[PDB]
Amino acid sequence: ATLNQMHRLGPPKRPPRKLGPTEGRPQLKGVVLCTFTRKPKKPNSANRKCCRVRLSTGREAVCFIPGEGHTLQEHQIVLVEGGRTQDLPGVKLTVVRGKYDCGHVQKK
Amino acid sequence: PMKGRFPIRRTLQYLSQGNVVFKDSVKVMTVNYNTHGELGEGARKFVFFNIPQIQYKNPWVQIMMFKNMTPSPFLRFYLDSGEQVLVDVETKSNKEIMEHIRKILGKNEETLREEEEEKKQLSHPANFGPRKYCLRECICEVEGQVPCPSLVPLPKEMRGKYKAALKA
Amino acid sequence: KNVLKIRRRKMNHHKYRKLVKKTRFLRRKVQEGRLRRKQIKFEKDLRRIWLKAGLKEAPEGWQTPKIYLRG
Amino acid sequence: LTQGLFRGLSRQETHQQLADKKGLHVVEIREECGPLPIVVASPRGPLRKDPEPEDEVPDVKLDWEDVKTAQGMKRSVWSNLKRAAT
RNA sequence: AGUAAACUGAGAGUAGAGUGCUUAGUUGAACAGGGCCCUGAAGCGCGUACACACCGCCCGUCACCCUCCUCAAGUAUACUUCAAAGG
RNA sequence: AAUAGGUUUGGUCCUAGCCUUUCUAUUAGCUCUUAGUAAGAUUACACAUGCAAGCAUCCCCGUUCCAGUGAGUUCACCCUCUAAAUCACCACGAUCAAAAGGGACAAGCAUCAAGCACGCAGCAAUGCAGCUCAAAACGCUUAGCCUAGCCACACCCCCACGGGAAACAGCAGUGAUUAACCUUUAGCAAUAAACGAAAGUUUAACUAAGCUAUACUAACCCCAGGGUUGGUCAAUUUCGUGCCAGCCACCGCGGUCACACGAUUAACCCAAGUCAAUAGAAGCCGGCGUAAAGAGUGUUUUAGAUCACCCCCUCCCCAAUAAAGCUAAAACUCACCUGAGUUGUAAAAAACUCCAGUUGACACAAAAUAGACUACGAAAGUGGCUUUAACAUAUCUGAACACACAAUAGCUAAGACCCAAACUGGGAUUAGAUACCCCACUAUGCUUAGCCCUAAACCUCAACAGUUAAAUCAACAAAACUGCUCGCCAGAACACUACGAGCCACAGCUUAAAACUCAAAGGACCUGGCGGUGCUUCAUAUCCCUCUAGAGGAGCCUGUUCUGUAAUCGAUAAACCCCGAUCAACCUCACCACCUCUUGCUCAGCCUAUAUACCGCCAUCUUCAGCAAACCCUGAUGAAGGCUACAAAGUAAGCGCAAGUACCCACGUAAAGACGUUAGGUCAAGGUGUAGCCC
Ligand code: FES
Ligand SMILES: [K+]
Ligand SMILES: [K+]
Ligand SMILES: [K+]
Ligand SMILES: [K+]
Ligand SMILES: [K+]
Ligand SMILES: [K+]
Ligand SMILES: [K+]
Ligand SMILES: [K+]
Ligand SMILES: [K+]
Ligand SMILES: [K+]
Ligand SMILES: [K+]
Ligand SMILES: [K+]
Ligand SMILES: [K+]
Ligand SMILES: [K+]
Ligand SMILES: [K+]
Ligand SMILES: [K+]
Ligand SMILES: [Mg+2]
Ligand SMILES: [Mg+2]
Ligand SMILES: [Mg+2]
Ligand SMILES: [Mg+2]
Ligand SMILES: [Mg+2]
Ligand SMILES: [Mg+2]
Ligand SMILES: [Mg+2]
Ligand SMILES: [Mg+2]
Ligand SMILES: [Mg+2]
Ligand SMILES: [Mg+2]
Ligand SMILES: [Mg+2]
Ligand SMILES: [Mg+2]
Ligand SMILES: [Mg+2]
Ligand SMILES: [Mg+2]
Ligand SMILES: [Mg+2]
Ligand SMILES: [Mg+2]
Ligand SMILES: [Mg+2]
Ligand SMILES: [Mg+2]
Ligand SMILES: [Mg+2]
Ligand SMILES: [Mg+2]
Ligand SMILES: [Mg+2]
Ligand SMILES: [Mg+2]
Ligand SMILES: [Mg+2]
Ligand SMILES: [Mg+2]
Ligand SMILES: [Mg+2]
Ligand SMILES: [Mg+2]
Ligand SMILES: [Mg+2]
Ligand SMILES: [Mg+2]
Ligand SMILES: [Mg+2]
Ligand SMILES: [Mg+2]
Ligand SMILES: [Mg+2]
Ligand SMILES: [Mg+2]
Ligand SMILES: [Mg+2]
Ligand SMILES: [Mg+2]
Ligand SMILES: [Mg+2]
Ligand SMILES: [Mg+2]
Ligand SMILES: [Mg+2]
Ligand SMILES: [Mg+2]
Ligand SMILES: [Mg+2]
Ligand SMILES: [Mg+2]
Ligand SMILES: [Mg+2]
Ligand SMILES: [Mg+2]
Ligand SMILES: [Mg+2]
Ligand SMILES: [Mg+2]
Ligand SMILES: [Mg+2]
Ligand SMILES: [Mg+2]
Ligand SMILES: [Mg+2]
Repeated sequence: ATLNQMHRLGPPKRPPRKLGPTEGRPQLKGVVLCTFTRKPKKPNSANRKCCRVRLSTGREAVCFIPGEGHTLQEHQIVLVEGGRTQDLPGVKLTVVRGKYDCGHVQKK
Repeated sequence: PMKGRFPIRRTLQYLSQGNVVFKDSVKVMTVNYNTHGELGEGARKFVFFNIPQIQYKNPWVQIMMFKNMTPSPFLRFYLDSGEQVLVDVETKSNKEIMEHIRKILGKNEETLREEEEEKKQLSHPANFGPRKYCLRECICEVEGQVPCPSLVPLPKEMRGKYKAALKA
Repeated sequence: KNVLKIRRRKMNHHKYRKLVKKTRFLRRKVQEGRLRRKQIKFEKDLRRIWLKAGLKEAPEGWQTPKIYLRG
Repeated sequence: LTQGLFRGLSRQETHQQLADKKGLHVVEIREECGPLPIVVASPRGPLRKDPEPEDEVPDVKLDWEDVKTAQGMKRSVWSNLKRAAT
């Protein structure tokens, strides 16, 4: 562009940064509604343990439960953080192991 | 690279190299020049090279240009008293034009030196405060004085935690 | 150059024209409803003008025309 | 990158080549040595008598990154970082 | 081309066992020119979205699922505005 | 974004997004010794209790400050003028600083484009009709700010007479709420403020303490944790698991040797912390033939540019445009004569048979040859003839929207109609054929009058001015650049879409997003494969025809598949099928049933699995002639490529072919036949890796 055009348009404007599933917050509190397993997209194969929670913001979302084995049940409290599960399309939240009702993974 | 011919003009270093600082009386400076003609060449280079430097040193003086309104180029200054100063610039180079207006309406090197000195009186070296305004923030920075407790813990005798303990 | 970008646009346009043809009676009822609300929103704007200026009724002899009808 | 680097480094003009091409002294000015003029190259042939023309304003093309850095307008968290001796 | 065709013998392996296999010999032909749809090849080209390489890649309808969005009848709720005025 | 790095492909180059490495803050997990210092609700939600403003011979003064908060939000800055206040009292003053006047002053959205009284003159009466706005008015949304500090607010109704109602956004503290969590301490000794003439008095300001790894500094005989260890990126042993369980920021890992999962061992990094999540820091002088981008055409405005004076060489004519008139060839129709068929083609059917051929008369349709020309017009467009009118501008640039145009298709109305022809009907093809092929006919193509406003409207290359030298240049395409201006672009897809707005448009056009999603998409090349791919030349028992004897039909022999049986295995398109077998009544034998043995013919054994771990021996192209180390050169030193004999960048050991040898020759037949192809065949010739069985 010419100098006249650059002067007329002004400095560039960054697109307003989009908030993720945590709405720009480190963690969110949630209530477990149901548990289930999801199949990852190809070429991965597994039954990844997930759950649907009602976030403290009123929104419902699916969350991945990391680690080997969990004991989450309906009406239990969990803390969810960011970070997508790479091979689970649409799953963008992760339960924090060792907080509220979700305990740490049992050794071996 | 930077756009346009002579991109040096669009640098802060070049703009600060102007030596024309108008007296407080100058309020308006009109420039009448012609786009073509060998005798108006110095006036065109003056508009091309020097007008930015003049405006930079005199931000509150109105500068307005006019093209091909008369047969010859000229400058005209309007002073606060109502006086008008006509300067014929036909045949002169842009450097001779800058030296001319500096002589008749520019502040001399003496008047400018004094103004710079009166500014230095605003930042007294002995004052303490934020780095934006002062050299040192606290007297504890002066060698020989009691240093800041954040770096050198004070003796227990100079601390209220133990003055009140002994007294109480 | 191949025409793969054209082909994507080709199918998009084909499916859109077919969708419009399949629902042209519903869309005609929706369009009619929008033009009515559009006429009402225009009448409110003019009424806001003479009410905020102190008048109690429209200027003498004024009738807001229907500027969105096919006629 | 490699081929371009060797092209640029092989096509550079030394100070002696500059002195011979223009028939003038190449004088170096160092801020650590003050105003002392240091002659780094002199023409082997005859020495010109007419000074090099002093254009009031050079029509050289500038790099915006160099100008933006000299004006303190260059802001980058990755520039001027501390690194191991290279 | 001593080829095909026909005829005859021997051998390997078994205790014995093939209309199979290996091998020697006898009699002993016909046609051999033209062509490139098909199978395939060579040279020189062209095209290519295939590279797991055409048994490729690939497009849309419908069904079945989770995510988001839009339209929308009727109705309800909330919010905004008024005096920045007149007698 | 940097000194950069990883990731698009079979491969290369280009472009490009995403991510990595750095530095902070908050929160979470696990962990945590001391001292000093700094800092310290998520919430303008609701608040129990205590305290936070007095002073003083009464009047007054103060409680309008300080302290708090960030809801709202261009009242903060400069100038002019001028109050209150200080200088005991006047200060024609200074200082400080309101109100008023002038100027300046956040972000995003133009899909907020018009606002609707927003001006001026006059002493007045009243007159004029103006004022703001794409250089962004008006409007919506977001946000305390330009931090020695400033602004704003003080439960709400902008305000606070009044009303709702009964107030911690003062300190400490509590409830609710949030990922977010300090004591219901002391003292007016210092400083500051209020009051007093003053000694002084008061103060949750403040000062000195309490609590907390949030940070900084320092230290400690004993006392270290957290996270990582496939690559980016510093660092893994042994087991378990077996596309399961699980893992990653990106690319990816896991299907029986997992440095990527879990445990364990060791190592690496930082360290009283560690680093999971989140947020921030870090970004316009680059581009627009083919990657996103020159938006169909021209003109001008406000303006911008220096390409305007100087200083100059393509005026007129050829297929611009509008109007009116005209017609040569070919059709249609009609008429006479003649024929009995005409049409359709790879081949048929349907169709017509007032049909066909010759001859004559005969267009509101379309314009051979010229044209191997390259002209005209702004573009769209324009190539039969004649005439009239006629092709802007003595600087350039200048619009999705203003102004005027804009192929084809299409709409409205009235006409013409040879031919063509969506649709439709009939015929045929096909598994089907709503197509491709044949026939018929309509809208439509034409004229007139109005609309509609689109195109691969692309020569995908903006206008004007200039250059051919330098670095000529990623690739391809149509060589590379400079000055100047306008337009436009910023990962892919969503999307020529939704919504808004405008429009003679009502299934339309123009303008044109977002959410959800992915880590690529894309451009140009290289090699290979493939092509119902072109040309040229071929196959010599050979692809087709030609020659001879056969197979395919019958019976029998024999293999295989199926079926059957308690009852092997292997081969199994060419390249399996009288094949491993130059050979099964027992044996062979590896199978089935029953019975028996346990250091066993063997310093055991296994015809158990895996030929997709292999050696060994082979099939196959091969009824081939190629393979290739080591070099050299070309392509800007990219993937890659390397020949022309009147020769132009290739030289090549070795291997194969060849040559030799066997058989009756030098002929023929054998034998030979590389590198590679089919993870081709064989673990059941034998051997053997891995795994498995051992009364
Ligand atoms: S800064 Fe001076 S005593 Fe702390
Ligand atoms: K996998
Ligand atoms: K499908
Ligand atoms: K990259
Ligand atoms: K008092
Ligand atoms: K305050
Ligand atoms: K605020
Ligand atoms: K208020
Ligand atoms: K005190
Ligand atoms: K922590
Ligand atoms: K013609
Ligand atoms: K277009
Ligand atoms: K084109
Ligand atoms: K090819
Ligand atoms: K083998
Ligand atoms: K074997
Ligand atoms: K084996
Ligand atoms: Mg990944
Ligand atoms: Mg092509
Ligand atoms: Mg699509
Ligand atoms: Mg790959
Ligand atoms: Mg807030
Ligand atoms: Mg006063
Ligand atoms: Mg004021
Ligand atoms: Mg605009
Ligand atoms: Mg919209
Ligand atoms: Mg505004
Ligand atoms: Mg706010
Ligand atoms: Mg309150
Ligand atoms: Mg209030
Ligand atoms: Mg409090
Ligand atoms: Mg905190
Ligand atoms: Mg107290
Ligand atoms: Mg404290
Ligand atoms: Mg293992
Ligand atoms: Mg591990
Ligand atoms: Mg493009
Ligand atoms: Mg022709
Ligand atoms: Mg123009
Ligand atoms: Mg525009
Ligand atoms: Mg357009
Ligand atoms: Mg048109
Ligand atoms: Mg028409
Ligand atoms: Mg017809
Ligand atoms: Mg018709
Ligand atoms: Mg006509
Ligand atoms: Mg065209
Ligand atoms: Mg233009
Ligand atoms: Mg995009
Ligand atoms: Mg379109
Ligand atoms: Mg549309
Ligand atoms: Mg719409
Ligand atoms: Mg038979
Ligand atoms: Mg068998
Ligand atoms: Mg088998
Ligand atoms: Mg097998
Ligand atoms: Mg037996
Ligand atoms: Mg037997
Ligand atoms: Mg056995
Ligand atoms: Mg094999
Ligand atoms: Mg021989
Ligand atoms: Mg042989
Ligand atoms: Mg040989
Ligand atoms: Mg195999």
